[PDB]
Amino acid sequence: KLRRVRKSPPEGWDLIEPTLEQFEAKMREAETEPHEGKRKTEINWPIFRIHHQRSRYVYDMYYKKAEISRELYEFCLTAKFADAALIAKWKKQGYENLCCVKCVNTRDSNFGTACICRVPKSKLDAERVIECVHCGCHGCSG
RNA sequence: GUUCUUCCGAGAACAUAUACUAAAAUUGGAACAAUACAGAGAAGAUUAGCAUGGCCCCUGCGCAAGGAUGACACGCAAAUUCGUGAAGCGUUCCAAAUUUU
Ligand SMILES: [Mg+2]
Ligand SMILES: [Mg+2]
Ligand SMILES: [Zn+2]
Ligand SMILES: [Zn+2]
Ligand SMILES: [Zn+2]
Repeated sequence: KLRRVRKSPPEGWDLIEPTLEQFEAKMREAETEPHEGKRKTEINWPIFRIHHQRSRYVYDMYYKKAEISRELYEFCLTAKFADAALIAKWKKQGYENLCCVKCVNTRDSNFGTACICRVPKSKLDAERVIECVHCGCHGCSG
C-alpha cells in the first residue's frame, strides 16, 4: 500500500505503523479462513469488521487523540489505510458509531430503507436481538 | 449510544425497520453403459434429394444449414340412403305282376 503513494510516510508514522501492520495481519487471515461452518453471510462479516476498526483507529488517533497531525492523517486516507468515505459519516451528527457504508445506503434495500441496525436500537423493540445481514452489526445508533 | 443542558438526575437534538430471512432438514427431474439380438423413405433391385402435417425433439447466432430426406404418416382406407321380381311357405305326400291246389 505504500508503493501506491510514492511519497514516504510523514513524521508520525512510527506511532501508527505497529498497529496498522496488525490490522493487515488480521485482514489476511479473514480473507483466507475457511468458508465452512459459517453462514453464507457470516463469512463476509470479518472483512467489514476489520475495515471498520482500521478506519476507526486512524480516525480516533487524529480526531479524539490528536496523536497524528493532519499530514499523516491525510496520508493514511490516500494510502487507503482508512475508509475515508466511511469516516465522512462518523463526522456526521447521528452517524458517529456507524458500522459499514452498505447499511446506510437505502437504495440497495427492497423497500428503500436504511438497514435495521440503524433503527435507534433502543427504540426498536423491548427484547429483539439483531444481526443485520450486511455486516452482523447489532445496532449502531444506541 | 454520542454531543449539549443544568439543579442534578433527569431533559433536548441527531439517528428510524436489513434478509428467497439457513451453518440446514426434507422431496423430485433429466442423461449414462450395454449384455444377445435384427434391420433404417420411394409400386423388382441399388439409391441423391426438396417438400407436406404438429400436444415430438436435438446441433446451430439463425428467417442459413444439419440430425435416416431427424423421427412419425403407411388401411377395418366404410360418411348424410335404397329399389327390384321369382320361390318356400300359413303344414303337408308316397299304393296290387301272374296264378295253382
Ligand atoms: Mg426403393
Ligand atoms: Mg440426412
Ligand atoms: Zn450497523
Ligand atoms: Zn453495516
Ligand atoms: Zn446493518
